[PDB]
Amino acid sequence: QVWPVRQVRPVTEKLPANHPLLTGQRVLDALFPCVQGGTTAIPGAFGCGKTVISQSLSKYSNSDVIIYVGCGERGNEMSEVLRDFPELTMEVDGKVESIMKRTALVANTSNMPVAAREASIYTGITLSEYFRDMGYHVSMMADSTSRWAEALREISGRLAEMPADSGYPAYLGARLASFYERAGRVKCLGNPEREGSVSIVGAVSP
Amino acid sequence: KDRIEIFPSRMAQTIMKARLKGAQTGRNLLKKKSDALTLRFRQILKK
Amino acid sequence: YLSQPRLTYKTVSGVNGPLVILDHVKFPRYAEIVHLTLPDGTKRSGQVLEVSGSKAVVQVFEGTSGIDAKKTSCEFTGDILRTPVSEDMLGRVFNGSGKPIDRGPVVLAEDFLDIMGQPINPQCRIYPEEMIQTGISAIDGMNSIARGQKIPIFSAAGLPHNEIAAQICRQAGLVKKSYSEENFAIVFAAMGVNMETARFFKSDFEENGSMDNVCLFLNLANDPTIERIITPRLALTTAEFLAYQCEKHVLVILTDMSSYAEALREVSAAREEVPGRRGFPGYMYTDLATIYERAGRVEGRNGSITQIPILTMPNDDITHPIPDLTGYITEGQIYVDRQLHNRQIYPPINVLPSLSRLMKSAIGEGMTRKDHADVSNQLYACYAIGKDVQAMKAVVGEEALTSDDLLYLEFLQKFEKNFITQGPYENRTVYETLDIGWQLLRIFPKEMLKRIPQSTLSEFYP
Amino acid sequence: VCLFLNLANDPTIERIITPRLALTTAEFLAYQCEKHVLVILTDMSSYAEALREVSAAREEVPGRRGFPGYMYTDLATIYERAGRVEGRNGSITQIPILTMPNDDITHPIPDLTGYITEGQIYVDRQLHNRQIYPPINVLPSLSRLMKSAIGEGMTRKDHADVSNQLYACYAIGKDVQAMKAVVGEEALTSDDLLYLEFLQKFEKNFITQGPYENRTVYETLDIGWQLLRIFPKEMLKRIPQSTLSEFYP
Amino acid sequence: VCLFLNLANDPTIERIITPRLALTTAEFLAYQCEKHVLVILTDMSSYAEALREVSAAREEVPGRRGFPGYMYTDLATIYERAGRVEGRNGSITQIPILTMPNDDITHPIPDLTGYITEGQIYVDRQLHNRQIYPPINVLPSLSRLMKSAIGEGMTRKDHADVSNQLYACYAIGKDVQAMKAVVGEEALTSDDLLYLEFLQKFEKNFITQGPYENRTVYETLDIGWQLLRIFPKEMLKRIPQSTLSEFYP
Amino acid sequence: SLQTSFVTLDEAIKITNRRVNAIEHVIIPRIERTLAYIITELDEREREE
Repeated sequence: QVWPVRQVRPVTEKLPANHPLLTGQRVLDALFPCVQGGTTAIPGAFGCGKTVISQSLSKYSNSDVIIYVGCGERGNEMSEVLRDFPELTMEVDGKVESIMKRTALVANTSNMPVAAREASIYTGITLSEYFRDMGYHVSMMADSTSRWAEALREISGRLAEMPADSGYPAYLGARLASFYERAGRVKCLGNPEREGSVSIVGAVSP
Repeated sequence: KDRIEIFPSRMAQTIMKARLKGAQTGRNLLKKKSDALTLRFRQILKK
Repeated sequence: YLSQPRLTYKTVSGVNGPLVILDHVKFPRYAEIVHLTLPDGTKRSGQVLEVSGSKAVVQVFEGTSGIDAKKTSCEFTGDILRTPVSEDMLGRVFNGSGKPIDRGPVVLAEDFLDIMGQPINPQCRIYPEEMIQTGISAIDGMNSIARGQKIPIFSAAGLPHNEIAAQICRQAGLVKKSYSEENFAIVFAAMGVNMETARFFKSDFEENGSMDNVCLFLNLANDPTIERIITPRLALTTAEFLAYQCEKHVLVILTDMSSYAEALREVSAAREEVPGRRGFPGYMYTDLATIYERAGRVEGRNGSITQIPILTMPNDDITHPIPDLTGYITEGQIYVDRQLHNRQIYPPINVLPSLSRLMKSAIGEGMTRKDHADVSNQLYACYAIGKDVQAMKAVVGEEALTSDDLLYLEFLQKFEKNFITQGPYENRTVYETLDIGWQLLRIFPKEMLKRIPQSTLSEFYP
Repeated sequence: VCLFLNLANDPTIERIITPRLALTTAEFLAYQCEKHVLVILTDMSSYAEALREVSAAREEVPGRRGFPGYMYTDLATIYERAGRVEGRNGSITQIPILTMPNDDITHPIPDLTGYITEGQIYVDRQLHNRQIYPPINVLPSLSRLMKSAIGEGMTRKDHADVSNQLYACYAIGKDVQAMKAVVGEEALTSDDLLYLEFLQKFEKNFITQGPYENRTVYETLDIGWQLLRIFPKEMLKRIPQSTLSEFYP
Repeated sequence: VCLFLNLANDPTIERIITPRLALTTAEFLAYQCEKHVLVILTDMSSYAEALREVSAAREEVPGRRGFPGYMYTDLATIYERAGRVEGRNGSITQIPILTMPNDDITHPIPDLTGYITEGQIYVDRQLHNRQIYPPINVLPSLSRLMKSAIGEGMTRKDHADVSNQLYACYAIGKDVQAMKAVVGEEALTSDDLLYLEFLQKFEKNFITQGPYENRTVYETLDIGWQLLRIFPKEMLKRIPQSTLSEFYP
Repeated sequence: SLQTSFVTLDEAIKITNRRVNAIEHVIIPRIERTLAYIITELDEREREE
């Protein structure tokens, strides 16, 4: 199939957030609950073990399909991810299944063309929407929204566009609103009745 | 009064940054001195 | 390859500033090089900047002075700027364009390469593992540099950073564990520098017997700006050839990229693109990214590349675009503080705000030694406490202090006396630095070593 | 109930047309059916953003924070469609809801909101951190129509002076609390203690309210009088003496 | 006296010509009649505004704050019409008045006038708020008198030294005033009280001067000496020893 | 002697604590507001250019 990346795949209808999202970690699961189809944010500065949070999500979750996304990560820093992520393990009837056949990776380095970095996020949300129309529970993570934002700012500056407050062009708020509402729980469209959903979490580099 | 009266310029920014750093350090030292005095206060109040 | 003959034109529509308008050109290329011949007989060179229709505009490196409207001529290479490269370039010096500065001959073209370079497949990147000896106690013990880690250095104007770079180049090397140091090399690149600090480099690097593993580039301030923008890419490409096509580990040093940014502003102004933040084009971020991300190890090869640039901070402003973006695309930084320079400490490194993101893998038991990480962390923490204790003494008075505070103050004093100061030529081995650290640590009594595991304390403290 | 919907996924430019259609419907009902109509807009910030985007595409003269220079005329056009008309029993009431970019109030959006409407209500994040269901800050929330529906014959004789005295007492309370935050506690006087008690009881009783509670105006004035009785008779410089004699006991 | 009058209600364009019409007559009287001339101009901000009108109408590249770039050369042209000349007698003494946008000394107009005129006298708003008829702040002011007023044929030898000492003392007094705004009066030493007391006396007597009250230069220096006598002789560092022995008692 | 020293001690303590609160709750917010305003104005100038 070929599907435009900027178009939202239609759905039969939307449903409230009912089922709760699960994680192996105790604190995040008990006191600050998430939902199947929710939206989360988390800081991403150096020196914090968010990689452990990534591993906790990938190993242990109500979902079944996962998408890691990237928009420029300082080279070696994501080289570490490319080295270590495929080596992770799960348990399915005791089978290791360390292949991570429940994850698809999309990554970008700093030197990749600006268009690719900008469109990586929309690529990820397109893939998650597709695998949600499949009828599953999907989860996405973004690497650093700020770097996507400054990539957008640079692309705007290339065309010589009027800068808004603090330099970033006016697209920011509306684009983020659209991107985040693309998630949620829904009933899929198709004659075999089914359902799916899309959780999402994102990083912020203040 | 809530805004210090000075026209915007780069050197206003530099001067205010320096004043901010100085005020922060002075606050830290003054808090330290209060802490030392309170330590002595408690110590002589032992009995 | 090319077999067609080269062309010549005399149609010169006009000139505006450092650019020259021509017309009636058949299939002009974008960035093809051309030569110029003034009527009086002088030679020049330039690069095609923009192309539209049968017209084509060209910038001139050496300036547009003396150009005649009707009596000039030009020639077209018909191809993009290529470089001659070879492993025998060591021991030489050049002027950015590749013209030799010393009295040697032209470099034989063992190979031709495209200066613009290529991106690197992220799948092939390998996490850096080993560490490079530098001979400086601050850079080696308190901090570290891995085989691939890109670490810039910040330094305000008028402070001795060129001396630090020169000493690093002189005393560079690998850790002697017992395929040796012969594999290591250096590519040094200085841009937009005074004639002083240039004679100094070309003389001093010769005076210490190290030209067998150095390939040097100079570009004075008065040179064309286009030479300035071109030079670092040339350096990076020769580094890539020497490191990847031939199995070598290469340490690239760049000086004062702020002048590179100035040249970028120049070329942007020539093309008449609207400035943005602080008079800098927005795409300078991606440009700097292109000048970066030429490091790290690669599978299927045993080589490495490691960038250590230097920057001039305008008025100690961390939020200025240049250092901020550089931090966004680098893995650490080393600071230089004015007060330390006023204290006549030859290495003015202030190790507190500095930080290296890849310490945990650069050192270890298979590496220099097992106790290294513990020693480093303990040293950092106790130095912080010592600065705090000097602040304490600033008010509370010396008589109100405890024995612990005296230990901290004495340790601090001896620390800047010995650990920081090296001398302009003292090449300290890593083991020597760790020994000095242990000697300084022994001043404190056994129990205060909270960051030290007990086993290491038993092994080394006595 | 008439609803016009616009999710964020809809085209940005259509939001410029969206409100005017609702306003046209409201005008039709008001001035051709004698229907008393209330109107609510969820977020004019999105309207401002879309208008900014259009203007930036049209390279128009900028203003404050790169906003279009002519928001004044546009927003006036949107909001002017309200009030009452002679000879007809219809009416139109407008209640837009604005989202500040942050705690600032001097941002151009609220600034151009200020000139239009004859009053405004303020919601304070700090009071929401205190877990008060209507976190309303009275001080920045004047209403320019406190003249034609207040007093005897409309609500009650002693209304406006009670409101003014409560305003003054609350302001003094904020001032003395700020003073206490620095000077300490032992340096405060009796009147300061009275003002602090007034603040505590006023925030506990007056503003506090259930999600479905419905107080008449009369009991609200009764509660206000109960709060005011804390102070001595002589300290209410904002009230004429006759009302003080009439309602104090 | 010869007057030229351009009023606010007249068209602004003739402001471009008016100053030169004044200066041509001035220089003719100064170089064809040997008559000494004091030429007054006022509110050059309007002249700069007229230049802005012309430049904006002509769509030239703006410089700083919409002012044309070559207005620097223009001001150089209009100010370089003073000074003596050999073989003749008489001269011109140029005294413009400059209206100030807000209070930013770093505004383009005052800055460029600072690069051409040798000196500048500053009028301060704070002093006028504190009711001082000549509200002049000595600190920002400066002139090129180092070679003019000496004493050998001029006022007297101690003149310049006295002036410099007063200036330094005033600067230190303002520093003490700033210090007092932070901490209480307890931290003040004898020196700080002396400096403050000097500040009030100097402000209230020296600068304070009603209109029509011509003062001889010697009287002014005597007043300065009276102010100096307040401090004991040891802290007057700038003063040469011989002058100190001669005049302090 | 003990209580006599104690008196002056607690007076100095209260004075210093009052000064600490004064420095903390007044000067710094004003400086931060001024810095934000300055940044905004410089941004406006750049945008206009």
